Order: sequence, then structure tokens, then C-alpha cells
Amino acid sequence: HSSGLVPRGSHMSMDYIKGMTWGWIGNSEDWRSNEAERSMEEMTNLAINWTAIAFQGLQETAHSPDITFAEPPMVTDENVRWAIAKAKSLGLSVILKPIVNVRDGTWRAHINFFDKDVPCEPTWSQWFKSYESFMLHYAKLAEDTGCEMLCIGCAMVQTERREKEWRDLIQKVRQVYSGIITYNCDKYQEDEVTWWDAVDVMSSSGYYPIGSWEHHESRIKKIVESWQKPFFFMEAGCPSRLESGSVPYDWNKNRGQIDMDEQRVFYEEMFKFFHGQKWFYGFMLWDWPAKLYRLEDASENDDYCVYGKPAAEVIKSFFTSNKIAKR
Amino acid sequence: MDYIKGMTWGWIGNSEDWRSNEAERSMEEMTNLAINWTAIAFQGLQETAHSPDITFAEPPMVTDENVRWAIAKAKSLGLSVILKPIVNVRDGTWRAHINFFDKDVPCEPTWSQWFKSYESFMLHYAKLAEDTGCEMLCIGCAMVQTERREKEWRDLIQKVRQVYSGIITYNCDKYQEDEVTWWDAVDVMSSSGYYPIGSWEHHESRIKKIVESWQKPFFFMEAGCPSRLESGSVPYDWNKNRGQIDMDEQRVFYEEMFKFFHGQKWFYGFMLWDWPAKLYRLEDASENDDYCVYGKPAAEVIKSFFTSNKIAKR
Ligand SMILES: OC[C@H]1O[C@@H](O[C@H]2[C@H](O)[C@H](O)[C@H](O[C@H]3[C@H](O)[C@H](O)[C@@H](O)O[C@@H]3CO)O[C@@H]2CO)[C@@H](O)[C@@H](O)[C@@H]1O
Ligand SMILES: OC[C@H]1O[C@@H](O[C@H]2[C@H](O)[C@H](O)[C@H](O[C@H]3[C@H](O)[C@H](O)[C@@H](O)O[C@@H]3CO)O[C@@H]2CO)[C@@H](O)[C@@H](O)[C@@H]1O
Repeated sequence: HSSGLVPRGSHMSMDYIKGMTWGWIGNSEDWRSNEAERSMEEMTNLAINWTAIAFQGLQETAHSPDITFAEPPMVTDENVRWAIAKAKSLGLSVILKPIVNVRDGTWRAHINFFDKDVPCEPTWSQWFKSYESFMLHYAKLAEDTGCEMLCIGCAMVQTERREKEWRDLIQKVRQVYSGIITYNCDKYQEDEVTWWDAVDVMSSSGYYPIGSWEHHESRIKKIVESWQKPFFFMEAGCPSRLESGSVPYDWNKNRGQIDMDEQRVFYEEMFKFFHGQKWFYGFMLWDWPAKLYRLEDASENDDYCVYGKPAAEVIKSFFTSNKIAKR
Repeated sequence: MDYIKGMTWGWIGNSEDWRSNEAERSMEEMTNLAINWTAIAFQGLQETAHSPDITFAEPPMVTDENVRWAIAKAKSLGLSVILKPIVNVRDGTWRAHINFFDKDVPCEPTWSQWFKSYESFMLHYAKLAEDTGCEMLCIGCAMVQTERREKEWRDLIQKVRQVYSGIITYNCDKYQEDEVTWWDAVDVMSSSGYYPIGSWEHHESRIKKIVESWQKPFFFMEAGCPSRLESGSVPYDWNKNRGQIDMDEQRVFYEEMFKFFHGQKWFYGFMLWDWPAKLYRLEDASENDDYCVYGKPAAEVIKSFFTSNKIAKR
């Protein structure tokens, strides 16, 4: 498996990702609606060639070992096979992205256990066994459906120090899934994962504020060059809200306070600094819902979604531009 | 260092409870355990396990006047005092999970923010400990996921030493005696002795080796067990089998703990858990499921242990 700028041929240079995330948060009833097919078709007008099929699994608290998946209201295996096949039927390559959320609302980056096993607390080994059942379930589904890529986790910051357990999980994933593996580290954490060598492609969440993108391009370029792996953004986006570009990751910032231009300016700056560099492999944007609002409602919508908003035209002109289209 | 024969008083630290007529009577009754120490214990609060701001000395938490009262009352009863300010989390998360990213990032609160807030809380009470002549200050309790922040703990302890001239301890959690790298920075090692029935001989051997490796005094800053069905298997679990009364279970826990931990010269005794500011009636004791031993057989085990000549010689 071990490889540098190019994943070994048996797992596929690496594609340049022109992507949009579809289906979050992963609600069976939404994915089985008529609306879901129309949503995914409309998403193709972004001139994407990839989609990340994203959906939640659940644990009760940040310190509980048991992860539930594929039970109401979460997506069924049939819902997931449908989304993958529909995406492929539209000419998209697929990243399967199972994401653990915490029922009590805690940000998943805080999921954590004591360093030292004690008789009175759940252990890292218990949580990793549950997380392995979750991720291997979907790794097997990714193999059966021919997903080009699997993302084995997303911003699991307080688990990343568990290097032996992550490398053990990745070895188990390799036994059931033959495609490309990535892990999506959180914003600002590109240099903090000690096991990047164990995946094929490095990726992070590009929620960097307006005015910071030139700085982050220099920072990330040096990290990627130190690892000699391909790198892309597994998430990047910004809500269409007042001052959201200062905190593009904060999905609770200024709800209902619409600013289309703020989202537009975020995208223009991100693409100004991250474009066609040979070490960079593009963008999986965030995000596009299974049930898409009416075009007539777009100018009053405060979501990350770009549908009907000026940012969609920045994305389309970037993805159809010769410099990007040739990558 | 004294041999501690102690009971914790006042938890969770509710101003209304501490100002009740009942509080004085509760503390007087506690002296019948033949204790010579009490830990005056009370909460501060932060919203979540990952929020940096600690609130204290605001309703419903104890006023500074309430804390001066409890310290002076205890001393008026001939007791030495450990002051024990404890941070809790409003959302109910066990404080051992309080934690921040190792690496400062612009999008999250930082260790330095939380430690500044924790410093404000602990230095407030260190100054009150000094002003009131508390013999000892406990600078934290089972803060497991902070203990790796060694520089910040040592920095806090330096600030506490500038304002408080008494004995400092830190109370590590059950099973964590060998896991604190900065024991040297406090005067006395302490832990939470919530070891299950059948395990005390094992833990005496484990802890003896840890304490002799450090060459510092050690005692249990907490130890106890609810009077509940099968509580002795998980003495620390305050939610285990609520309302399912078993006096003998609590009694057996105490007899075993004292069988194995007694007069060893490396060992400096027990701060037991715990005794409320508002004490239940004696006639309600046989239906009470709390850690409190008042009116229960375990109280007689404690009294006979604390008044025994081998423990009286220490
Ligand atoms: O879909 C309804 C569901 O929304 C829940 O909040 C979500 C937000 O709406 C965003 O979709 C948010 O996106 C973040 C993801 O968690 C990414 O993995 C992360 O890296 O950044 C993006 C952008 O902020 O996700 C949350 C869920 O995690 C929530 O409000 C829920 O109650 C509601 O039903
Ligand atoms: O006093 C009412 C208050 O109780 C809260 O629960 C407490 C329990 O009743 C116990 O007193 C428990 O004691 C633990 C302490 O946290 C020690 O520091 C720890 O080391 O172990 C002991 C023994 O288990 O403390 C909790 C509070 O932390 C809670 O139910 C609250 O809602 C209620 O108002």
C-alpha cells in the first residue's frame, strides 16, 4: 500500500477532485423522497466530477464506546446503494463518507477516552471496536458498490493520537476495500496527524477565514511537501450569512441573517490561492442537501448550499476553467 | 504530617443549605465519628467539559461568608480543615473529561483560557484558605484529562504557594496514583479510594510501591460507598441501584478498607465521603441510599477504627 505522490495503481497521478458533498445529515426518509433524485441531478450543474455521499452514525456522548448506524432515522444500506448508483449514473466518481455524530450535540472532535485503561471507564479498545464495526460495514458497502474512494473519518481530533489503533483499523479496511483511502483531518490540523503515511491521500476541512487563504496555502504546501502525498480539501464551504466568512466552519453563526456576497467572496478567495498547484488535488465542497430548496427561495436561504446563489457561479467558472479542467 | 481521620462536609455546596439552622447541627453530629479533620467541599461550575469559563461564589453556590462560617465552625469543634473547591460541569459530564486540544487553534478555546479561569477559581479559595487558617488546600479532584498539562499545573501551584502557606494536596482519581508526573510540586499525594470489595489487599500492594517510589506522604482524599445493593462492587458509582437499600454492603466496604489500610508509616489516613450540610433524620437512616454513614452500621466501623489505639497512636 505505501506510496508517495501517486496511490499504487491497484487502488485507482491521483484525480483532481471537483466535488460537492451530497445527502448530509443522512436521513432515510429524505434520501427515499422523489426530491432526492432531483436534488442530485441539479447538483451536476456545478460541473463537478465527484461527490461525497455523506451520512451520520451516532454515539450517545463524546465518552461512550457504542456507535449505532443504519437504524432509523439514519440511512439504510439500500438508501446508500441508491445514492452511490445514482451518482455514478450521472457520471460522478464517489467518495463514501460515514461520519460519527454525538446524540447530545457534542462536536465529534471531542470524542475521547483516558490514555490509561482503567476498570471504571470505557476504553479506547472498546470505542475502536465499535468504530471498526461502523467503518468496516461501510468499507464493505464501498467495495460492493465500486466507490472510488472511502473517507475513514472526519475531524476525529481527540482520537488521532491513537496511532496504533488507527493503523490497525486502516489494515482491516485494506482487507475489505481496494479503492483509495483518505482521512479528513480538521481545519488547522494538517501537520498534527502522525499516520498520514497509512492512507493514500491526505485531506482536511478548508474552512479558513476570508483574508487567511494566502497564509494557509503557504502553510499547507510545506506540510504536504514534507509528507510527499497527494492532498485535497475533503470539505470546504461557507454559509450565505452576515460575517460567516470570518468563521466559515460555524454552522450556528448569525442564523437567518442572509449575505449572498459573503459566501461569494469566500469562494473567490479560496480559488485564488488554491487552484492548479501540482501538489494539490482540489475540492470536495460542503454541501448539498438530499431535499433541495426551491430556486425561488435561494436568496433567503442561510445554508452552506450554493444552489441559486452567486457562489455557485464562482464554483462553475472554476471547475469548467481550462487550467482546472485539464488537471 | 498528621494522620487524617476525616469526613467530607457540605457537598455539593449550596448556599441555602449551608445557611440553614440544620447546617450547624449536621457539622456537630459529624464530630461523633471521632474525626480530627474535615474537608469543606463545594462546587464551582463550567457549562461543558470543553468550555473555558468557571463560575463560583454566585447563586446557588456557596458565598465566601458561607465558606468562612464552615471553616470557623469546624475549627471551633477542634477539627483541622482541608478546603476542597471542586469544578463540576453544568451539563452533568464527569469533570475527569474536562479537556482541550493539545495544539492551540483559532477556532476552539484553549488550555491557557481554561487554566486562567481555573487559576482565578483556585487562587480565590487559596486566599480564603490563608485568611481562615485552613491547614490544607486540595487544588483539584480527579481532573484526569488535565493532568498531562504539567507546565500549567506547576505554574498554578507556584501562584497558589505565593498566597497560601499551608499544606497543598492534589486528589487524583481512583487507579491514577502512578499517572501524575508532578507529585513533587505538592506536599502530600492523595487519591480517591473507591476500590471494590475484594480488591483492597491488591490496591494496598500497588499503592505502597507508588508511594515509596515518590517518598512523599499519601492519604485518601476521598473514600466511601453508598448503602445500596451491590454498591461495594462500584463504590464510586453514585447512580448505581438508587433506592435499593443495603446497609451491610456499605459496612463490608469499610471493614475491608480498614483491614488493609491502617497504620502503615507511609500512609496518612482517610478523608471519607461524605456528609451533607442538611442531614436526614436518624429515623430515616435505614431507608437512606447516600454515601453518608449517619445512623448506619458503617458509622460504628469508622468510630471504632478512628478511636482504636493503633490509629490513635498515629
Ligand atoms: O441537517 C440537519 C441537522 O443539522 C445539524 O447541524 C449540521 C449543520 O447544519 C451543518 O451541516 C454541519 O456541517 C458541518 C459538518 O459537521 C462537517 O463534518 C464539519 O466538518 O463542518 C460542517 C460545516 O459546519 O453539520 C451539522 C451536524 O454535524 C444539527 O443542527 C441537527 O440538529 C440537524 O438535524
Ligand atoms: O448533592 C446533590 C447533587 O448531587 C449530584 O451528584 C453528586 C453525588 O450525589 C455524589 O455526592 C457525588 O460524589 C462524588 C464526587 O463527585 C467526588 O468528587 C467523586 O470523586 O466521587 C464522589 C462519589 O461518587 O458527586 C455528585 C456530583 O459530582 C448530582 O446528582 C446533582 O444533580 C445534585 O444536585
